[PDB]
Amino acid sequence: MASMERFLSVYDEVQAFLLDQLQSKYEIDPNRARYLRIMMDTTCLGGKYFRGMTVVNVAEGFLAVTQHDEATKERILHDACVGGWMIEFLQAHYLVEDDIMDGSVMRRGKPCWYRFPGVTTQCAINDGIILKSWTQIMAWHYFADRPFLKDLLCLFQKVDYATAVGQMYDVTSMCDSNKLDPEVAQPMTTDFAEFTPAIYKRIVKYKTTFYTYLLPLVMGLLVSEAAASVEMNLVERVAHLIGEYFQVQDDVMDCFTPPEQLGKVGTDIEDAKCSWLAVTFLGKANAAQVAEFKANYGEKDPAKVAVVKRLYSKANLQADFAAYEAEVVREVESLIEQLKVKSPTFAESVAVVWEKTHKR
Amino acid sequence: MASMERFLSVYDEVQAFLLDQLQSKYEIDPNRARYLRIMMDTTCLGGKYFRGMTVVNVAEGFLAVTQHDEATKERILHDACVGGWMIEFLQAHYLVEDDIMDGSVMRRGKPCWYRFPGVTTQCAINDGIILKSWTQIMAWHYFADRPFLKDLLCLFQKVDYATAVGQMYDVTSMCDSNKLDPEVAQPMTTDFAEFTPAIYKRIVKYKTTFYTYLLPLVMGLLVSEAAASVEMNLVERVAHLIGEYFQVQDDVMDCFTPPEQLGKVGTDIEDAKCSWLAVTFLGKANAAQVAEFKANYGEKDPAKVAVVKRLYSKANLQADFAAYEAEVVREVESLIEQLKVKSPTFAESVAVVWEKTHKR
Ligand SMILES: NC(=O)c1ccc(NC(=O)[C@@H]2CCCO2)cc1
Ligand SMILES: NC(=O)c1ccc(NC(=O)[C@@H]2CCCO2)cc1
Ligand SMILES: NC(=O)c1ccc(NC(=O)[C@@H]2CCCO2)cc1
Ligand SMILES: NC(=O)c1ccc(NC(=O)[C@@H]2CCCO2)cc1
Ligand SMILES: [Zn+2]
Ligand SMILES: [Zn+2]
Repeated sequence: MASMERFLSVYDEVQAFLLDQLQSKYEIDPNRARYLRIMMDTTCLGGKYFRGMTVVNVAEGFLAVTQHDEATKERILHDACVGGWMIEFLQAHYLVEDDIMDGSVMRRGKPCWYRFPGVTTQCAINDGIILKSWTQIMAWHYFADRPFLKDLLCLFQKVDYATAVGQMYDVTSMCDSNKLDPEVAQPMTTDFAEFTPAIYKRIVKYKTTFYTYLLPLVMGLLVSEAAASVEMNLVERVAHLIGEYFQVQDDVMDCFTPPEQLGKVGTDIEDAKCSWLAVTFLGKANAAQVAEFKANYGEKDPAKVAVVKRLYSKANLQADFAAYEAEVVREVESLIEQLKVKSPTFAESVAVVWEKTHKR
Repeated sequence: MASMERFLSVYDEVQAFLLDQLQSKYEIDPNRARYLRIMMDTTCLGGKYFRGMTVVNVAEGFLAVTQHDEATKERILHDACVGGWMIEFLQAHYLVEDDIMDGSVMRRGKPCWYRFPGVTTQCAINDGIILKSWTQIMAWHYFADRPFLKDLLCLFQKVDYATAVGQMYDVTSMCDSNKLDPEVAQPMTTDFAEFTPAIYKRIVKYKTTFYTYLLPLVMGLLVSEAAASVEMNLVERVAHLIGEYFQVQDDVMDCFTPPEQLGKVGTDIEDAKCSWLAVTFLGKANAAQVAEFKANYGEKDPAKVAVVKRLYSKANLQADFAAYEAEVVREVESLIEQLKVKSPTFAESVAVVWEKTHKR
């Protein structure tokens, strides 16, 4: 039994639990059960499952070094799978709602869930709500008698909140802070003064890193009852750093990876996003180049999108990416070394996370 | 110190806690804090606060009969206020998202939050997410060391999920069940076969009654450590029944209360909602009347809305409302009598809830 095979098997089991519960306790009818099954599948499956499988991988590294009865090892792996699904369903929730919020068209060779003919925004907003409620139902059912229930729910809660805060930072990142005002329609910045490395960092740290790196790592510790094998400030530092590095590749790919090759036509430029490319370009451009950027950024007009795309090529942003990458490698290695002091095993799992981020 | 005065004072305190936490732990800037303060105010204030004040009222009925130190009485009232705010913020969350989902224009003498100029749907979806995350932050902070933390979070979780399920039942109530299919755009029913008292009941029970009646009642018990003063199956039965009766008045008002007098132009007819009026009309109409209903319902065309409005008047729906009301009075009195066996005090609080629903 490979890890992935176990993880996918547990999806069937959770799906059955949730659907059967809807029938026995929520008076659901079969057609609505079927609608929700389809919703779940469509939104929760696809890709590599780095997030969920990280929880499994962390727990398996502790299983290798820790004495347990076989039935305990099974229970720990089952808990890691359920906790990894809780993170995948949280990712579903985000994606569903973010797609609606941003007017996205495609995700994973498919219409964004809201664009399905028999879905609509009216239903999809609520479907995304359901996705996140399911995470809670899973935790309370599978982890009812577990000693880590409280800590897990508290952590999940804090990660979710960070993530929502991050979405707000992301969707407001093209406005001037001093002009945010519910009463006044928001103009795009003209100075780009808030396109800085520190503001960019704040966006990415909240929007992505808590749920993509910190949560899978700490959930793997909690289901292993191993949170005292580690210095949590180290776990936070390394998660946030790897997560930022991940998002700097994403930002670079939103612009430069061909559309079918990426699965979604990129719109960061036309959305005036505070991307790594824009911030880094503004960090090195001359006066005439800054003025040229201001004249073209944040416009749906493809010819102006192409101008921004050109200034990024003239500016040799690959040099800055390589230099950033080399610093993140130093720093991530340093963190891993510090994590070995208390736990070689957990340090190794972090090393695997990093390899999966970097080499990919 | 009146109860309402205490309840409103605690809003200031929670608001300060949440905003200060955003600054000290989430790197928020002042303008974004201000945006979120405004959001909170706009979405969480207004009206009578029946839901939040029910928690306070239930706890005050137990305080009257239970021996405690003064500092305990204060702590219990403070917990009841915080728990009542958790319910008001859950109501905020619903309203924000439901308004977006349904394309509503007005709420409480104001544009629906999403329609504010500097809000937009792109931000308001996430703002509604934040509203519900705040409920959790409040519980974990104010109730950290409380014996009822677990039970409260579990109850809140189950109520939230019921409510989301209910929204799905509501938004799909004009489709035929056998034709729900994410792949196929959903036609309005032509037979109206699912406009029955039992299907109507299922909608209202999930969509409204768990969060509006069951949650405030059980939260008042939990913060009072009094959940063994009561037979919970009775609390459920009475909550669901009063809640349904509430929603049958709402349904009647969506059609018949003038727009400024109601605060929002009603659209149940044009939305083809499974309302009490439609179900009850179909329950007594003759053949020609049913055919006339089918020809006019669920159309934005005001002249057809007026036809439906006319058939409802010809059909003397007030007779059915009075008869329904008289049965609910019997049944609610019966429940209250049964609740007195274990708790006169809690039975009285239920009697007040009922008076506030019925007489109003
Ligand atoms: N077409 C869609 O609306 C849609 C496609 C994919 C996702 N999610 C994912 O890609 C990751 C992988 C599993 C968890 O979320 C969500 C929605
Ligand atoms: N790094 C940045 O995000 C940033 C820094 C400076 C500028 N603009 C200028 O350097 C000139 C001087 C006045 C007008 O534009 C814009 C952005
Ligand atoms: N204009 C709006 O968008 C808006 C107005 C009112 C509400 N909420 C309420 O009326 C109840 C009362 C407090 C909790 O929810 C939400 C939004
Ligand atoms: N109570 C209902 O919701 C309901 C029951 C019956 C009908 N239609 C009919 O009675 C005739 C007989 C065949 C065509 O229409 C519609 C609705
Ligand atoms: Zn987005
Ligand atoms: Zn609605």
